[PDB]
Amino acid sequence: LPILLDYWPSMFGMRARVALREKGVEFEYREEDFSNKSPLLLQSNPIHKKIPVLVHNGKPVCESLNVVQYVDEAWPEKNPFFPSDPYGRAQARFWADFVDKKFTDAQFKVWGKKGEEQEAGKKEFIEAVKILESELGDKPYFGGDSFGYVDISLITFSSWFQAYEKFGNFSIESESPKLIAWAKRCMEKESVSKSLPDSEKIVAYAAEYRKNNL
Amino acid sequence: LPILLDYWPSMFGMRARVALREKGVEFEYREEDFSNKSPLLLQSNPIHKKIPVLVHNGKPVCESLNVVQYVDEAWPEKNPFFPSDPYGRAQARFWADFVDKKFTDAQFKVWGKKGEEQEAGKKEFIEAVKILESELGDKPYFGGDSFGYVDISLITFSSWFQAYEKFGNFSIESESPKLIAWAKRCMEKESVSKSLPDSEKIVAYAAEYRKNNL
Amino acid sequence: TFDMNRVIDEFDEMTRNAHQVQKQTLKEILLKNQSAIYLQNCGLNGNATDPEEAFKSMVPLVTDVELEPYIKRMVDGDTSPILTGHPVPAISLSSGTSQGRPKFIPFTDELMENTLQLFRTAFAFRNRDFPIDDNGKALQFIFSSKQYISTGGVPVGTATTNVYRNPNFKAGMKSITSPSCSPDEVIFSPDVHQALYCHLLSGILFRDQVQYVFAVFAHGLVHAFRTFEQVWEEIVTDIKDGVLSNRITVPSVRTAMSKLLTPNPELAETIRTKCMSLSNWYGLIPALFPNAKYVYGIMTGSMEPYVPKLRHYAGDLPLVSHDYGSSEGWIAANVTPRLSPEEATFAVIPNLGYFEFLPVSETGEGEEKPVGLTQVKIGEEYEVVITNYAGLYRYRLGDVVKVIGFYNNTPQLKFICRRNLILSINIDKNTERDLQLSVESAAKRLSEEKIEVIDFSSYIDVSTDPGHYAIFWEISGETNEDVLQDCCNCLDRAFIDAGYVSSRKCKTIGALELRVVAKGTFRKIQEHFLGLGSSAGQFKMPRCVKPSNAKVLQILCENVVSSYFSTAF
Ligand SMILES: N[C@@H](CCC(=O)N[C@@H](CS)C(=O)NCC(=O)O)C(=O)O
Ligand SMILES: N[C@@H](CCC(=O)N[C@@H](CS)C(=O)NCC(=O)O)C(=O)O
Ligand SMILES: CC/C=C\C[C@H]1C(=O)CC[C@@H]1CC(=O)O
Ligand SMILES: CC[C@H](C)[C@H](N)C(=O)O
Ligand SMILES: [Mg+2]
Repeated sequence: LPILLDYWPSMFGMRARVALREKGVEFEYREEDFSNKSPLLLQSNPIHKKIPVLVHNGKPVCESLNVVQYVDEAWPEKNPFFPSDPYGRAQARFWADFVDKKFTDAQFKVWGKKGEEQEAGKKEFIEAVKILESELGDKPYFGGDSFGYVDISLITFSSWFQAYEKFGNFSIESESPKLIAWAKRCMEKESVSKSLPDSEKIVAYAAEYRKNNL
Repeated sequence: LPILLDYWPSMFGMRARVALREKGVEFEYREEDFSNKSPLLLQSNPIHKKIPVLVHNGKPVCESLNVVQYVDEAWPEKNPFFPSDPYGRAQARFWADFVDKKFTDAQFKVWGKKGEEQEAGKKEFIEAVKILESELGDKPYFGGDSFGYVDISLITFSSWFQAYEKFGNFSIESESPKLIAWAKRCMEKESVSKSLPDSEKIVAYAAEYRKNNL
Repeated sequence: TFDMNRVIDEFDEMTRNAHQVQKQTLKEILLKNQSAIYLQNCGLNGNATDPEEAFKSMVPLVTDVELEPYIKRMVDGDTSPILTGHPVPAISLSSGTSQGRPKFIPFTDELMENTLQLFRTAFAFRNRDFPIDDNGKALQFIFSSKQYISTGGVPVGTATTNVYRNPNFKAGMKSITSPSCSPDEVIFSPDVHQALYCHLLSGILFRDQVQYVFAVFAHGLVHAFRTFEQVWEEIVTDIKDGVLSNRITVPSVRTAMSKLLTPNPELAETIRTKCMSLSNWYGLIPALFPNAKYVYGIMTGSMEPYVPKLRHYAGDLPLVSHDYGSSEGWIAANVTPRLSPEEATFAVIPNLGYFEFLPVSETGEGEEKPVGLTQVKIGEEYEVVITNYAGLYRYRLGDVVKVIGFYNNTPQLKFICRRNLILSINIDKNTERDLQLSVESAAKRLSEEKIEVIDFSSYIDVSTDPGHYAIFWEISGETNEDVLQDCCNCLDRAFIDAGYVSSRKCKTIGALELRVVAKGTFRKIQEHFLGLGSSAGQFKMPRCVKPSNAKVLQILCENVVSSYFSTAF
């Protein structure tokens, strides 16, 4: 049986969880007090000490995009997140890489900081949700014709939408509607329906760390 | 013929170049005026506007890691980059992602900064250097039995070893003959023979980058 | 951090984990070294559910000649990852000769990891059997005094140089061995023979708290003790007035010793009164350190003739035998050190690498496939093949071992070998009769001074233009520059063939360089050789070294007491 080291508000861990549930695998989850990281976990990544971690056949699998790639490669017979063509794989990877740059930083900036930092982050995330809007264009799922790589990669950011909407007192829906819309669309997959914990709580985590750093 | 949207000093573009050449394809190298970016570039990757970007059959593949993977899959018939096993491809992936995140940022500090960032930058350079060397056990290449994905990811940095050699006021070889030398072995193959611009040119323009902004 | 009880229980756990550890060892080895070129030829990519089976079914067993080109490639100006991987920090040479030609093998920090753990392991077992004072010391006739760079600019050499110059050696060995008597400088002193005398001296200077005598060989101890019988008048005199003898002339060590010297009259009287008592040196080893409870050496194989004189030296002191293995791939640890020299059995450690044994039971030699570690039947003799991080994959070292027992879940190994005897025409000649001839004729100049030459080796450098052959000498004692210059010239004069003359007389190869080394260097060579993990067939040592020789290679340089090109020419 596969074992996953996961964090309840971890979009990254959620990347892993959504992926594994997505293909068709029964597995075990273990929550981490990052204050005291696990012996199996410290063993997995002694330095980063960062999740999500999937262990198969005695080998710890690390990094989010890496973990999802690991998901496709681990059981290559039933559900593929990638298209048949090489270029398609490249487009998806390009976009997921897009998900991890100014985007993670952007949300990180809106829920994370305030004032001078906050607006910069706000325009950055609105701009990002918009370019995202442009590449989406029409597709049910970006990774391909069906649920894909990227879908798993950035769907997970949707639960935090509540947090971003309230902390920056925004409403990302009117400027760019199809993103949030598609997000709860993807909520339908059994992959993210159970793996991801509730938004009020995540937002609450957002309330708590904001409470400490003022 | 494939169009490579590349930059003369950019390491990653060098990765793209070394990859296409290593496999066995004939492609066209395009330099760029960032001051005056080509219509092809601006259309190919409008938001980022960064290289590498390979246009193949009318399909553009940005990012060096993405492009090396692409060279690998579109054309995987002779000198395969990745190992056959998924966990192996995984190791190449994890390590390539590795040169590209912490290492890249730190060397960025070693040639582009001053004061504390410089000292911190050199330290991280050594600490990092031992780790990659440490995982190596004793492996001639990294990605596969011959030239590999992780190998492709870090080789272009061979050019930058001379710069780090003087500018970083360090010896990557006296403390770790292993890495730079690994690069020297990798300098016998034609791919790195002509891909990486002269060590001296890279170092001088690097100093120049230091001259242009304060 | 050192403890005996936990370290032994993890050993009991590990040894019991012999199959699991040997296979996992294979896994880390392959995974760490997936990229190796031989492997690409071999068709291996790792993982799979037949990794061990694929291991034994896809790649052929290598020999030193086949090894030599690639390793040669790693050392000669092309820093190149090969049959191992990353350019190795240092390189090794094994006993016998590769077609008579020199042999080059890889080194890595893992050698230190295994070395440290093995000495911790063994010291725990030995101190278990042989307890020592926390505040005492150890008489270690150890040396790693020569540092040099090979032609490619990559350091090439001995297990000892790397083991004692490694940044981790002092820290790693501080807790688990008794504090060295000798200053690290004397250990690394530019004059090893002067350092042997000094080592005897240092070794002799705090004996009240000594736990044991050390040399890696019974014959090593024999050298130190016969040498002891070769210099104590001088010793007492040097130490007595506080002024060291004129015999030692290197400044770092002399300055160091003079730091610890003063005139003290009485001690002479004492030392002098006791050592007279020995009826001719019967068991003086207990006498000089009255409280060591043992003598540490490798007293089997090529040393069986030497243990009695060591016993002759040791007297009634128990003889403890060293664990087996080298940087080439360590093999076994002596769980039972208190055993007699004639019965010494050492326990293999599982993660040092993955080994296989080739049987001899048909006639001589026979054709049976290599079989698993414990698969080896008790009482029969098997040659040893090893796969490790030492860069050596599935290689025939050609030496036979006998298994006599089992410790827990692991086998116990005994040796009766001498030399690994498969020899072919050597190229580092200058016919060996002529090399020996050269040493013999020239050394006569050194034979005028009441000292006979002991051992020697030679080298060829393709770096220098014109390249100069370098001959080295192990001798009985110190002498000035003029005679050795004559000796170099004499070695030149000695190789009588028409060829050596055409060249050197012409100019195409430079004047033979006599880099007179110091005594015990060959002794170190022997000491790392018999100790290597394989079998006792490891002593027909190489006469001349080309780019491909390494174990004599770190030893040749820093400690060149005298380095001179021929006055002639
Ligand atoms: N690139 C990583 C980053 C994951 C990450 O940021 N994890 C956070 C959870 S909030 C963490 O482990 N923090 C632990 C720490 O700061 O040491 C991934 O996506 O796997
Ligand atoms: N992580 C990216 C790096 C892309 C990147 O940041 N490129 C830089 C230089 S290599 C760039 O295009 N800068 C634009 C500029 O200098 O104006 C990759 O793997 O290619
Ligand atoms: C594990 C320590 C490394 C070398 C240990 C050496 C010594 O200095 C005593 C024995 C040993 C020689 C041998 O075991 O091959
Ligand atoms: C500690 C060093 C040991 C003895 C090694 N086998 C050598 O002689 O170089
Ligand atoms: Mg030696």
